[PDB]
Amino acid sequence: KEVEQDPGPLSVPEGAIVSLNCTYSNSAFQYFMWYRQYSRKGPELLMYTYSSGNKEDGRFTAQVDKSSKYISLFIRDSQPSDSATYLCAMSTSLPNAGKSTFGDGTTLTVKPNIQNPDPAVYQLRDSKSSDKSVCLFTDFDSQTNVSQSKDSDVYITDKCVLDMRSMDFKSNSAVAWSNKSDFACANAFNNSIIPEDTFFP
Amino acid sequence: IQRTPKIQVYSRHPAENGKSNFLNCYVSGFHPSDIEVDLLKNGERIEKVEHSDLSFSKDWSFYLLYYTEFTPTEKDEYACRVNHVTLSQPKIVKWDRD
Amino acid sequence: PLSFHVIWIANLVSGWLSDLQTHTWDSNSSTIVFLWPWSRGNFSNEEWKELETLFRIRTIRSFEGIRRYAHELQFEYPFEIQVTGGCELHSGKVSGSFLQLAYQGSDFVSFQNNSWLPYPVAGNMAKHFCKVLNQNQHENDITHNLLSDTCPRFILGLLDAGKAHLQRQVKPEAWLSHGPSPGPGHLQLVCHVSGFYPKPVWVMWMRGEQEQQGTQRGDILPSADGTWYLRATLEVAAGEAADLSCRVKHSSLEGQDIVLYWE
Amino acid sequence: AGVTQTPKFRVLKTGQSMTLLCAQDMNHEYMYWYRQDPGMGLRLIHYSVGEGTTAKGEVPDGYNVSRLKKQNFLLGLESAAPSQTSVYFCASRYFLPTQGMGAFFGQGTRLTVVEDLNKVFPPEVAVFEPSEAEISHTQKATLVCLATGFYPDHVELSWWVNGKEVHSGVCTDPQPLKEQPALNDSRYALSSRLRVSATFWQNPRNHFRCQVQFYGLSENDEWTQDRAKPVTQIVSAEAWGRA
Ligand SMILES: CCCCCCCC/C=C\CCCCCCCC(=O)OC[C@@H](O)COP(=O)(O)OCC[N+](C)(C)C
Ligand SMILES: *[C@@H]1O[C@H](CO)[C@@H](O)[C@H](O)[C@H]1NC(C)=O
Ligand SMILES: *[C@@H]1O[C@H](CO)[C@@H](O)[C@H](O)[C@H]1NC(C)=O
Repeated sequence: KEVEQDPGPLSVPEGAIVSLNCTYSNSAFQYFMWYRQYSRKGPELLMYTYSSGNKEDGRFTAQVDKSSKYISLFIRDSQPSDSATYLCAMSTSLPNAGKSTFGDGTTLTVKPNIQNPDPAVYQLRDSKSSDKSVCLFTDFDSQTNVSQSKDSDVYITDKCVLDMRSMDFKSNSAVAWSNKSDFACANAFNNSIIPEDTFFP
Repeated sequence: IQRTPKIQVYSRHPAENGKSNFLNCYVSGFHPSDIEVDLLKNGERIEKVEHSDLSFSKDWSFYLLYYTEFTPTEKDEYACRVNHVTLSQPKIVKWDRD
Repeated sequence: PLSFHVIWIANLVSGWLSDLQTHTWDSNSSTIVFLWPWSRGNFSNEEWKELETLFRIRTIRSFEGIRRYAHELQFEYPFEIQVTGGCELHSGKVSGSFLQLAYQGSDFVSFQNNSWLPYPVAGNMAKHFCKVLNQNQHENDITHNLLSDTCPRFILGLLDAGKAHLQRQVKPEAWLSHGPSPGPGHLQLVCHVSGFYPKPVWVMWMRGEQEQQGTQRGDILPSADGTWYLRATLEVAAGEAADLSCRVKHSSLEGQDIVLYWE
Repeated sequence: AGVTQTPKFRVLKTGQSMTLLCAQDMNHEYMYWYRQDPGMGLRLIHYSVGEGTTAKGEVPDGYNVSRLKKQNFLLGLESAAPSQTSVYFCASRYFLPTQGMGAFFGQGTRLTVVEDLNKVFPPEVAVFEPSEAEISHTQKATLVCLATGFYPDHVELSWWVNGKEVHSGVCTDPQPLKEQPALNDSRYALSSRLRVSATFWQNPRNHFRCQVQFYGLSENDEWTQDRAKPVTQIVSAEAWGRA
């Protein structure tokens, strides 16, 4: 109740302005911090402001409004690189024991803009001994959502973005496999809502 | 710059011979801070004179309160001796018996 | 007028609740000394440690800045810097804060909201001093936080903690007297009002209920125990005093005014 | 050089004790130990305002601390419990900063407390050669890597092309999969993709490696089992390009 942050998650499209916010109830708050935490890394301090006001740093703007007890981090032209967890932290006036309260964090995902989708499912053979096989669903746009397996014998991963930096080419991808024999690519993602134009070689 | 001290002497209670009073000397409005104040009993300094911590007013001039406990007598007179930079010579202001 | 303030002299640092000294600094250990048990206010032992440390860090960095810019600005040894800073509470209004610096015996620069502005009197030398003090705005934010947030939270807890001493009522003792003569044929009548607390008092010379407008208040004068002493005077001609009287009003009296006759 | 935490992963048996060491060379007075559980934010276990003193935070029960020098701040667990499974962050800052508030954070220690160390397994890793259909259709080639059968979730997966690590064109799952979603002690699976141009893959000079760094049992842990001790170790799988 002292610091409330919207849990999300947030999935927004690339290029959109994103607003991350916290409200607080303690009017003694005076120091306002924003941290960014990439997956399995430590929080890095992103913006700090003392009391009321706006501070601008590139694509970021930090705002605190004390009479509304409401603070915000705005991200202009969100990039896929902005996908992270954002934590707000706040401290009371001196003396504050050096402590600050953290909100439970907002998870932000920025979906890449896929310029030329070509959804397809490919089969991949182990470089080692066969009998084991992997199914790859790749090259779909960001609106497509991949659903879980609904079958204990098949495993299916979430959508994942890879960035081929030297070509400014990005792509989505998901993986499925099974030790089961009747397992086929055509039926691998049946429980997900796939594009009609999906290629099955 | 220099400012001369205003020197005021008084008693916590009205003067009476069979009573242990308190003798005050309020020195104020002076600059710089260094100053010597003594409370005199029959023209000779008193050893047990307490005094307040140094402080100043909004015009940045300093002030001090020198005080001491004392039983006065009929044939007794007490004064205040202040020496400051702004004085050509030490200044004595005595206590008004009535 | 409910104020708390701190004064630096450059070495003595102390804390005052108006005329009442409440805190003193010990350089031998770099700690805050409490003159009254309730000087701790509503702050904790932890919090006072933090504040102890806060002042030490800041007091040093500051008076080291002067030494850093000693030659660049003005006069060298010996020098006298006086600083006073604090807050005052107002019923209904927003609290006041102040932080003021004097160069020798005159106003130099002061802190207004979140930055340092020179006094015109101090001329161009103070200007340069403010470009120095304002370069790091984060330092200024801290100053601001102490003045306009820390200080008022404190002075509340402090007043609350020492109610039994500050809300105390001590009745005055009053007597009449002559003063030194104003001049030939005339008397100075003196009304002594002694030993009272708290400070606000009304004293007036009165022929019947007609207030004498020539009533002169002197200084309010202190004694060691925190009580006050005041002389109210009136210059009258030799035969024109027989029907005059001094009236004293005070909160301790609770209605019952002291009336002394010259008779 | 920043804030450093040691260790970075640890597996404990219930009842065992461990000490986490935080170190900073920035001359900071304040130091902190936080824990982060999903789905929450940071919560403070203990902290210290300076050399020689320590203080409790929100959730200090079951932990202790030591502020040995300015530089070091020790978090100790004297008897590990399943509820202490978490990620632990250490942070520091000056007592009174000149460049604004905010704290510097360490990189995290993942600690998993388990009832039985027999439950720990290293991953098996396999590289999958890109589909010939993909190659002729998109003129790109995706390699997939599977890490399967490991417990706990203490892995760092990385791709190595021609003996150098690479980051461009790589995508690794943020979270692993339970191979047996019904078990609390389920072993995990993890996948990663590496996409390169079809030109690059059809070359037989280029060598592709999928590496999984696994963190398990310390060398000090007792092991009375047929299979090899599931220690901290690297598991790889490779492939050469083929035309
Ligand atoms: C005897 C102490 C009494 C204890 C009571 C305190 C508790 C109540 C709270 C606050 C009291 C009010 C006073 C606060 C104001 C004190 C201001 C204060 O201490 O801060 C002033 C600062 O701006 C100092 O800045 P510097 O670090 O010097 O800047 C560097 C520039 N250089 C050239 C000087 C090197
Ligand atoms: C001081 O009193 C305030 C309100 O008067 C209160 O919020 C606070 O709990 C007290 N401080 C303590 C207990 O440290
Ligand atoms: C005064 O300073 C505070 C703190 O720096 C700031 O938030 C506020 O906007 C300022 N107000 C005015 C009227 O200058």
